[PDB]
Amino acid sequence: KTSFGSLKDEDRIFTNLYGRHDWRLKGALRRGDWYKTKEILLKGPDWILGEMKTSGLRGRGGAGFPTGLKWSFMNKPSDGRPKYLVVNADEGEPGTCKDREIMRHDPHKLVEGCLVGGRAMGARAAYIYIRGEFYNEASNLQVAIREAYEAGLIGKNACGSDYDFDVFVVRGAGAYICGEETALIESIEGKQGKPRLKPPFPADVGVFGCPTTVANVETVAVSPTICRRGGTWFAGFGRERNSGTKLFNISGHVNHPCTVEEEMSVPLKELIEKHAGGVTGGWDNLLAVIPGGSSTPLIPKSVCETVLMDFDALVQAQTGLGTAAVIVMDRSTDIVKAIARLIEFYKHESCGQCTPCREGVDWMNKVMARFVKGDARPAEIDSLWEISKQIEGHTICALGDGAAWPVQGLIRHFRPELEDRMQRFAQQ
Amino acid sequence: ASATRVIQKLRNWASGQDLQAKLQLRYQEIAKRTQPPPKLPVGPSHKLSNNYYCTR
Ligand SMILES: Cc1cc2nc3c(=O)[nH]c(=O)nc-3n(C[C@H](O)[C@H](O)[C@H](O)COP(=O)(O)O)c2cc1C
Ligand code: SF4
Repeated sequence: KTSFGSLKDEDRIFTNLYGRHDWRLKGALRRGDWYKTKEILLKGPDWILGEMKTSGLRGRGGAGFPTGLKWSFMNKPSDGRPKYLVVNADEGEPGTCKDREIMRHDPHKLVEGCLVGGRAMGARAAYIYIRGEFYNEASNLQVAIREAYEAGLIGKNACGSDYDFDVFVVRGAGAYICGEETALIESIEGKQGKPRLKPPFPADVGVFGCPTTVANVETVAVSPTICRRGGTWFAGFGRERNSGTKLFNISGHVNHPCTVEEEMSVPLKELIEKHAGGVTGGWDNLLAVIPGGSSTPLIPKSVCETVLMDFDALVQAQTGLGTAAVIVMDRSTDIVKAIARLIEFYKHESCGQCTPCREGVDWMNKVMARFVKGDARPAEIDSLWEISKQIEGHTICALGDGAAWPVQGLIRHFRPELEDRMQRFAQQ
Repeated sequence: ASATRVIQKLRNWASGQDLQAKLQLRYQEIAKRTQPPPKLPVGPSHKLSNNYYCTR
């Protein structure tokens, strides 16, 4: 129960995450899919949510929320309306490739996850919203749905079970904000990809004005094998409050950037040394890390050597776990240039219906470009901090928070660099 | 200033105190009427940070 960060292929939950065996039914049916799903469905909804709550599965999207507590919000019976299971695959955050590499190379896991999660809730059908640049991945997923329908696993009698289900595939048009809980819903409904206020929560009035439970791809893809193997098996991996396996993307300034499944609460130094062989120039050359995709602040190398890859640990580290896409710097890098690029990204991808992210994101883009050039004075860094704290909680969605947190991480750990650039520009 | 040095003595005597040093009329001892540009300071509350009107 300590220093536990590496596991074996018996427990690999995405066994074909490298396209080495197959992705169709004849080859995913051999890796342990659709085995006893009929029995799982005939068991009941309460049993699946019990497996969920016992597994301690937190949300494998950005926000880590305990499922079971989440999916149980619409266990309640029908008010003469349908119910739906929307799956989030608008993999728009930087560093994130895990939903891509499950979508291709393992779609039947996701389909079984949709079906089991719907029977855990109630759901006439599902709507797998997928990114628009993911055309071929969506085509592979549609072939998988075709194969499942033809095989007798979805439709009128899904795996027997006297439970009828459908798995639709919606296809976005190139927005990052549509990965929100409710912006996804609005774009499905056929409007601008603009979030909603929350309340009303999607579990009472959601897509088409009907209840929903949004869920990441891997959050549902890991559910049926959790029911087939048990939550205690799944809770053994990770701490008491941070549990499970986890897909890990490792990006930038390292010898072998890859996507890897690994045990939660693994140390990040183990993560980069074992997998994705050590950073360019070795540990001598590291400057900083961004464990989340881009909506999480930096690490100045003082607290990445002895810090675990978890929600609670990184929260204690004044950071956070998101999609667990690690990005790495190597002391060859204008860091202000990087965070200014991230803020340019957040500016491009802002929807614009709530004023803080509509204005302050462009404030901070201009200010950080100015810092990159160095045409400011050190009395503006505290001002930038104040703009961040204004944007933080006074927005609708969490994109303002995601555009504020990197700036905070930079000011909190690399303020002498900004000061150096300012005095350089001043003296010249 | 133009007091011929003997009327000067007359007036300083009759009044009883030297007034050629403290004259009523201004000749060259005063500010020239064109002056260089200033640059006024700027007071507090231009702090650029930690300056919320709610606090003051
Ligand atoms: C701007 C923004 C973008 C997001 N993009 C994604 C995304 O691309 N994929 C994803 O799974 N979640 C994304 N989220 C978080 C979703 O709300 C979350 O995935 C969804 O609610 C499922 O929650 P879960 O992780 O508990 O299953 C995004 C949130 C915000 C604010
Ligand atoms: S924070 Fe930005 S993306 Fe989110 S609702 Fe406001 S304007 Fe739209």
